[PDB]
Amino acid sequence: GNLLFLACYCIGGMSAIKPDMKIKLRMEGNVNGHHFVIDGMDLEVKEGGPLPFAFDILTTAFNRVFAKYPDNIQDYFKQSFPKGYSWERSLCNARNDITMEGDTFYNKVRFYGTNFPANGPVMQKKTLKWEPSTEKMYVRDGVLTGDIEMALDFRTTYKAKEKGVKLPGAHFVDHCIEILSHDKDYNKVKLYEHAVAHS
Amino acid sequence: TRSEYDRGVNTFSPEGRLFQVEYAIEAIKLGSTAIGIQTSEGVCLAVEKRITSPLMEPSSIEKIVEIDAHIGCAMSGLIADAKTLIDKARVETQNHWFTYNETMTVESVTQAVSNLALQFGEEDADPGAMSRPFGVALLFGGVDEKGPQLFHMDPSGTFVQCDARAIGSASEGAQSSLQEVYHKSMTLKEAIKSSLIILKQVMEEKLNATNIELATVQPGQNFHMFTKEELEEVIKDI
Amino acid sequence: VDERPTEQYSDIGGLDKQIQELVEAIVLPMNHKEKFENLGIQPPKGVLMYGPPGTGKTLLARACAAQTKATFLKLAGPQLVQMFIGDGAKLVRDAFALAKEKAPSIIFIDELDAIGDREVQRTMLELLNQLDGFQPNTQVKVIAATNRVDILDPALLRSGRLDRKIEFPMPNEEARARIMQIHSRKMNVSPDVNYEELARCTDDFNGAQCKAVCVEAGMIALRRGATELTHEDYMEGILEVQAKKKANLQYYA
Amino acid sequence: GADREVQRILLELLNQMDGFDQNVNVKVIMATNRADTLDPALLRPGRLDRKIEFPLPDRRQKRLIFSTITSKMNLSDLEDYVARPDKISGADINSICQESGMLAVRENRYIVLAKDFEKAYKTVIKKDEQEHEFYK
Amino acid sequence: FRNQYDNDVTVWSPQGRIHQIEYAMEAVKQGSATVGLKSKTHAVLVALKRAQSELAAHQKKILHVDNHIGISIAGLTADARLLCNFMRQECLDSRFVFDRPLPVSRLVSLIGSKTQIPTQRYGRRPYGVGLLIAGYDDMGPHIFQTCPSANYFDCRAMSIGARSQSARTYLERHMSEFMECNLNELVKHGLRALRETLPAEQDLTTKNVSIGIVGKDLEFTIYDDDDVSPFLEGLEERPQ
Amino acid sequence: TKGPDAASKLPLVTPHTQCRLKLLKLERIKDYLLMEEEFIRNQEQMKPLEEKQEEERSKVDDLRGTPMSVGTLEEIIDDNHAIVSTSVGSEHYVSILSFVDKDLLEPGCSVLLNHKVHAVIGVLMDDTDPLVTVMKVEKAPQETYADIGGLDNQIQEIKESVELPLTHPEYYEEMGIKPPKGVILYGPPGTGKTLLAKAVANQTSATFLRVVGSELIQKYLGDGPKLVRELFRVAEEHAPSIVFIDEIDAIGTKRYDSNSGGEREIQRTMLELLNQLDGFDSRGDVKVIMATNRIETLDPALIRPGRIDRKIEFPLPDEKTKKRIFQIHTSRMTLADDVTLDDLIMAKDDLSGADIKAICTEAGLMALRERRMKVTNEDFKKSKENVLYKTPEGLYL
Amino acid sequence: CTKIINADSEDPKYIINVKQFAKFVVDLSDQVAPTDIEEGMRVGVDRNKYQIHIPLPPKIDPTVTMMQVEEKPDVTYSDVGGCKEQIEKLREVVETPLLHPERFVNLGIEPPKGVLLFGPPGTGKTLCARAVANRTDACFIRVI
Amino acid sequence: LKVVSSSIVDKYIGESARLIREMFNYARDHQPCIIFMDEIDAIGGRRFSEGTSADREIQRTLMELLNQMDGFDTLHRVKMIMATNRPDTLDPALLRPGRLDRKIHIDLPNEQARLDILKIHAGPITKHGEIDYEAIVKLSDGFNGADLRNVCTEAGMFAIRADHDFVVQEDFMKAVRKVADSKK
Ligand SMILES: Nc1ncnc2c1ncn2[C@@H]1O[C@H](COP(=O)(O)OP(=O)(O)OP(=O)(O)O)[C@@H](O)[C@H]1O
Ligand SMILES: Nc1ncnc2c1ncn2[C@@H]1O[C@H](COP(=O)(O)OP(=O)(O)O)[C@@H](O)[C@H]1O
Ligand SMILES: Nc1ncnc2c1ncn2[C@@H]1O[C@H](COP(=O)(O)OP(=O)(O)O)[C@@H](O)[C@H]1O
Ligand SMILES: [Mg+2]
Repeated sequence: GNLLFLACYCIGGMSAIKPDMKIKLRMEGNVNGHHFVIDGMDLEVKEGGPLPFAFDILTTAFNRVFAKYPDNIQDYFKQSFPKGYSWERSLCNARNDITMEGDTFYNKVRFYGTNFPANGPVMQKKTLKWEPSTEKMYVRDGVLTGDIEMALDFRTTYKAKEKGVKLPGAHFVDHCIEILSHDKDYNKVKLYEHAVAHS
Repeated sequence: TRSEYDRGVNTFSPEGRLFQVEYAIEAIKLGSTAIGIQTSEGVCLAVEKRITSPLMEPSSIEKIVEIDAHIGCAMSGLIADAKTLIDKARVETQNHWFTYNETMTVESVTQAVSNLALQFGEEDADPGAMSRPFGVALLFGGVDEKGPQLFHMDPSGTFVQCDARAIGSASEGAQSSLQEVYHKSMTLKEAIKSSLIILKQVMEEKLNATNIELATVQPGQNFHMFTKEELEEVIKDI
Repeated sequence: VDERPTEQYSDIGGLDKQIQELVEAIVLPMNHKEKFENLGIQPPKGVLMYGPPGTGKTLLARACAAQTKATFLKLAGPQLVQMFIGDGAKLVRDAFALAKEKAPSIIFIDELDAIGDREVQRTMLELLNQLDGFQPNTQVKVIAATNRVDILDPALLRSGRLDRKIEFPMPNEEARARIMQIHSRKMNVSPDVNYEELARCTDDFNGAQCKAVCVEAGMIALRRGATELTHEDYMEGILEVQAKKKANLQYYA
Repeated sequence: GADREVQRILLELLNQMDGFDQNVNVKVIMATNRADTLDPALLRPGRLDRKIEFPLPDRRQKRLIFSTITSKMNLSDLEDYVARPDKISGADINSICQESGMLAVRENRYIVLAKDFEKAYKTVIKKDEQEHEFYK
Repeated sequence: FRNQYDNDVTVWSPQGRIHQIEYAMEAVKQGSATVGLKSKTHAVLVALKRAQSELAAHQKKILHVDNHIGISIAGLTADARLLCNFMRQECLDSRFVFDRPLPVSRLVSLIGSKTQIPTQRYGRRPYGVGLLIAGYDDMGPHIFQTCPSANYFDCRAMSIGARSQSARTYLERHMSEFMECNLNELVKHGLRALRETLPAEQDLTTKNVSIGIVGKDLEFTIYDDDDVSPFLEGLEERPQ
Repeated sequence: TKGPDAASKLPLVTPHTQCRLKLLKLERIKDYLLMEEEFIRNQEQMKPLEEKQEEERSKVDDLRGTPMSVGTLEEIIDDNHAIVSTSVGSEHYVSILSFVDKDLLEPGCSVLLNHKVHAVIGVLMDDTDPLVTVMKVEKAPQETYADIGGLDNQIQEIKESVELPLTHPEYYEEMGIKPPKGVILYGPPGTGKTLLAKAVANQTSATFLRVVGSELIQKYLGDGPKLVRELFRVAEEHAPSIVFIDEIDAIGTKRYDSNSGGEREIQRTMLELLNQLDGFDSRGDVKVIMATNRIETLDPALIRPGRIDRKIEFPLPDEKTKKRIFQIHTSRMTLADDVTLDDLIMAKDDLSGADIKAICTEAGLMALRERRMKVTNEDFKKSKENVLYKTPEGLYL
Repeated sequence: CTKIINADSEDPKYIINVKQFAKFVVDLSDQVAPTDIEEGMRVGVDRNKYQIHIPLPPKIDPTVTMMQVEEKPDVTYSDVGGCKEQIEKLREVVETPLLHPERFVNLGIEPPKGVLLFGPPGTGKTLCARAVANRTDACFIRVI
Repeated sequence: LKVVSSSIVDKYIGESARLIREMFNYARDHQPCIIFMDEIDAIGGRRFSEGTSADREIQRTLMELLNQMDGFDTLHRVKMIMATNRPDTLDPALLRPGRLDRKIHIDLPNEQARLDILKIHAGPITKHGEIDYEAIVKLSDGFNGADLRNVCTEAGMFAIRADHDFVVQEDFMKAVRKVADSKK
């Protein structure tokens, strides 16, 4: 009853710090059956282990980088900066998104597909190379559409966030994309994105 | 909270128990074990010594005493309490031999010792008497008109005729062993052998001359304690 | 803070007048607060109810809570005598507030409790001051079950504080009969049993004494060798009950 | 623990007042109603050099108290009231005067005199025994 | 502790009781059951003798005090023995001074008066022994049940001790037949009541039971294992 | 695991009269110490060995960065990510780099993390915070069983508890009795409990950890139990080891319902100590020794047979033990022939080992008072009541 | 993580206590569904948005802490003594409903849902259950 | 500041006097404030040197109150009310003037005071025909305030036993009877 007790005190130190938020350049896709996500220009598949399809079906979807243009040809890719350019890629369709999720600057290259043939050449993982392909870039309805023939149709649409940059004339840019270095399991990949414009 | 009732002999538990007398009962187990066996040819008492020093004179430790030539006693509990009880027993026997010039039944001996007991909560203690329960368990043996008779007396004043009873420190185990050992056709010699065996398997130390006191009562002779040579004789066979 | 005490009034028995009084003390004013405001009077905030410890003062409280389907608080008197200061300094206040936000609620304080010696003073003072310190409309009611009516603080038993009064008498033979037949409703008991004989053989056996006798008849039918729940285990139960332990003490004649 | 902590406070007070590191030009004043219960270590020279007793006003002191509290009083036999033997402190005198003023306010007269001043005097020093006569 | 009101017989409970008295009442329950019956002309006390060990005789529960009055104990050996000794002295003095046997009603009233003093006065413990008195007087046989609360009752039959409720309800059931039985049927009824007290695993053997019978021309005599033997031949089998 | 510790030099202590047998033995020891010094100074004089791998180590260091913070690996996840707590108390879900020893990762071992973007980049098996490093005995105390007088039963028990399992233990499992995990010495102050602990730490073959009991309690939240855990982890790591916690009642008091935060933390620290005591099997080669004066005030769970089986009693010295202690402490004195020392022992008192040591010291001081060093019997006569400060006379006779 | 704030797909925020650091009301990352997040589970979150990025179940393994660490105890009915009435009661508790469910079923009585074993420490209680745990043909669980 | 003294005593050693200091500091900050310290007998219960810890802490709290009340810092525009049921156990230092200059005996109601209580508390209740205070006053001697109000309360409750919408003289009569019986 006659307790009347004193009291001690044990403090707990507390502190933390938000680091420099790290940009993860990750692409996601569910083209045929697998929710594959890859980090990356060295390529490494995060989830969606050894792909049921070949890598090439998705190698064409890979801001911050743009093709090399001469001084004669207006470089819509370049002057669209600092914001960059958002494109719609039709193969299966591909779109690039910039989001702020969590503490990672997400440069999504979100992939999606359908109409996978039961014996199509894209899933047996056979692959020789991608021969140099010329994209004819021209303006249809205020959107920079690039028509390219796939050799191993592409209906690329490029829109700048700065909707004031003048549209370049219809030219023919030669892309040469090939899977430089990889592994058999295709989990440690190095990609090539060389491409130069030609009038 | 039991504690409010163990203070005083005149208190009733919620279960109506006598905690003070139960503690007196437990006080027996502090004493040494005493075994009495009853058979047709007589009654025999075996008691340990629980000697503390070899210098202790054996006669001074009195774990068996004779109330009368025909009746023998064993006690387990407070030695002064036991001596008062035993002196009262001898006085009451002499009283009966004065009034009736006859030797009483051992049942009457336990009756009168019981009236000396269970007087703790009696108003007759005005001149001076026990204000607490007696602290010794008793074992009466003898031979009367009913042949051999053995009784066990509880400090609360309870008395029971027994064919064989073990009290004291090792009461429970010794009683359990005798329960299987005992046969109603026990002879005196085999009874004493069984008692010494029970002591051997119950005693803390080896059975020698100076650890066991032994007494016998038969209809023919009187109370007889085994002398040094006699106890040596009864111990050489075992 | 249980919300469903799971009673239909079909579980408790022998308190017909008690349940009627309790209903008209709590739920009838709660249901008919309009009729009370018509009377130009304040409905009772406090219902003090008392009885022995074996008369199930909580099973009726749970029955009331289930009937009124409201939130059910529960506080214990012997819980409060220890834990020194804080008995109502941060407990009764918080409990009453918990009732307030989680409406409708039926606060419960069980057991008598004494109603050095200075902490219980603040306990009852906070009890009274915050039972008064609340909304007059009285959306939430309080049931106070005590084991005796010997200690009575006039401020607490006064009007407004604890107006209604409920008494729990000695349960009778019919109360027993109904209570073991209710407790054995989940039993595959043959009708050969004489619940009336058991009830008349359950003298002094109030309430909680069933729990003992009825469920121990159950586990004795288990102990009987999986025998059907006939009298053959039930009379053994009534003989065992709280006296099942045999002291087996000597020095008794 | 509680008594130990209180005695720790007292010991710290002692060791600070007259401990190892002596203080300079730091005069302490401590007031108490029951000096006889103080620790002797606090009641020794070097710690409490002077133990001044403040007894109840005695006659002349009572007159001084009445005068100095009646300076703010109204014009209004204060000398006889002083002469009356009553063990009353300066607080009681201040009471008496304040109560006299309060009663005069009640009766709506701005100068107290024998009636209300005497009534206040009775009200203040009640000392009503209510004592069973078998004690005396 | 809110139970400071039960330490002595001189303090009333807050609700108006002497909890020491109730404790004494509960005390006798620890004793073995014992049932008393009375005929038109004879009175019988049947007690379950309980032994501390099977290596010893059973505790007696049928004390004889007078050729017309016998008693049966349930509870403390000390209190019961003091009561029995006081009975024997009282009967001795009554025969010495009056030359007539002690009336049962006066004997029981003297019991009430004697055991009330410990209940009322500080000192000696309350007499915590339930006594069954089977006596004979002008109105025939009398059965008295004296409770440790210094109270006594006149009952047609009585079972006091361990698990006495079974025999109580047995006698309630057999109320209708008691007054017209002779010795055999009433002895069997008492034996059956004791069997009701006893659980199934135990039976009323020779060493287990003690019977004392008194009457108009037959003195109160207590039977033993050999003597009880005829009375247990008429006993039937346990209805199990 | 690693091996034990507490290196000590030669006992010497065979001569004491300073008869150059001491000088010869000490000169031999000094010569060996000189060869130590010269050998290592020569080895550092010429020892060219470095670089070799270099580049891979350089790039792994670049990957690790600078500085690197150490944390406690509280839990592990799939073998690329883990849960690591900084010394502040915050723990994070971090990644595990390839160059870490996945076998070494266990709950508890200190992990080197990256300062920015925390990630397990190393493992430190020798964290051993400065406090627990201090509690580990380095220099064995000079006292030994020769210096202990009496307490032969106590010495026997302590050796049967902490030495016999350390030395040949086959008797233990041969009888099948588990070795006594932990022993508590107790008794009145200055009986020799701490002295016996010193003697054990002298004649030892295991890591001896000295603790104060009150040392374990730490201000910051969770620092107490963390330090206790670190102490016992060091004990296991350097097993066999002996953990001596003097004055166990600094925390061993009866456990009661805590109210304030500090008392809750004390309860947590004792709970962690009890948990660590239960954690290691008695078959393990780590034993604890706890000494106290107020044995009656200890929690009756710390001294459970399942936790601390033994309970060594240190009673006040008997007359023979008193004379033994007097002989021991008077060994270095130059006593005269008049002294007897028997009168002091025969006096019925409550002298202790500390009391006898103080009596000897005060007798020496009294002799120094008279400008002498031979110390008469009168010096002891005065000293006895000089140091023994503080039944009503003829009541008992 | 703490109270769910009754999300229902429109208020998915939860208040989470980061240890001795503060507590924040935050939302989910796109990679976790609300079904994986519930009150009282450890969650790994980012550092500026504090979005719950991945639930972190504490895992179960006898290696950590102490656990049942037993399936068929080696203590048999011959290894227990002094609790004959207690072991009999325990038998009625566990062996009769488990290995003889038919008698409880046809008796129409719910088997004993809960039983408590109270006594002074060191009486033997634990191993007694362990003993029946060997003879009940069921795995023993020790939780401290 | 409605303060009850029994609610400020704490096991925490220096917290009760701290609470008193906070109360008076609040009063000084928020003039004009009224300090109503109910049940002051639970704080100022005379100073004695028996030495038990609890009563010693009580003395410390009492002297903290005495300082906060007539201490060094003179009080302006703050008036205190202290109610107790045992005035005779108050400390003489607290009882002295300057602190408690008036002692007001709010005693048991007299017959006139009783009837005043009934008539004032009779307001909210609706009366049908006739209700007399005098009979209730005669039949309720020894009553003090709240109990009288109790008489009204259950009377309305009585009105629900036979399901009225009003009160009657018999209603009040049996109500005061029940109140008196409960008071025994
Ligand atoms: N048996 C002994 N023989 C010789 N010296 C002893 C003996 N016992 C104690 N001493 C002396 O007592 C001194 C103090 O003893 P120690 O530090 O062991 O005390 P302790 O009994 O552990 O007490 P505490 O823990 O209360 O401080 C030792 O330095 C030693 O000189
Ligand atoms: N009519 C009844 N129906 C169901 N249970 C009852 C009834 N009467 C009594 N009980 C029993 O009483 C017990 C509760 O006792 P309770 O009255 O709460 O004691 P107390 O008044 O001391 O707090 C429960 O075990 C319950 O089964
Ligand atoms: N009935 C028993 N049979 C066998 N050993 C027992 C028994 N009771 C206690 N013990 C012994 O007691 C020790 C501790 O028992 P334990 O089960 O840990 O106690 P608790 O019941 O408090 O957990 C065991 O090592 C065991 O050897
Ligand atoms: Mg020491």
